[PDB]
Amino acid sequence: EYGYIVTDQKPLSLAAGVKLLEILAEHVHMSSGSFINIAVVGPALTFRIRHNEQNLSLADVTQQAGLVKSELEAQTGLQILQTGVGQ
Amino acid sequence: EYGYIVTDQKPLSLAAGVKLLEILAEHVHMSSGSFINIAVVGPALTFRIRHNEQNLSLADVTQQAGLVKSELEAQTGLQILQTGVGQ
Ligand SMILES: [Ca+2]
Repeated sequence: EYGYIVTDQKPLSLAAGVKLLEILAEHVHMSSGSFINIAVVGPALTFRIRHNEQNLSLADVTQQAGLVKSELEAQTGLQILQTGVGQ
Repeated sequence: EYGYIVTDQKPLSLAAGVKLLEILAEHVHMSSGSFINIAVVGPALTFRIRHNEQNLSLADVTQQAGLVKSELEAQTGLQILQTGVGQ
């Protein structure tokens, strides 16, 4: 499984994808360095999460990305079209 | 916002789509009639959720869909490739 965020960017830059992860990390109180297997592919950011004490899951992180969607958009200048988990 | 389930069937049939919703409903102990605004679009099923006695959310229902993906697949023959929330 991997997490993803689909944006309106064609294509999404690597820098912007990492900024999304920085904001998300701050909200889930973890190091942005706990996001692994990162790539941007077309308009999408994909990632996994490293083992952690907190037991934070991909589910948890994508739910969180919905909770703070407005903040993610405001701080990055992009639009988030989908957030989910792929197989 | 809407919830979605992306399959490996293009076009996804409406009947197959709502069969996914029935299995999902059984799993989360909600009536499938609480899934509203339903459409199939390409390989995807999209929906929203009405007031329900269980007070359940889109992130929660789509996370659960991810959890029971092998059941959804065993019962329908579809593969579930993504689950998430869109705008
Ligand atoms: Ca928006």
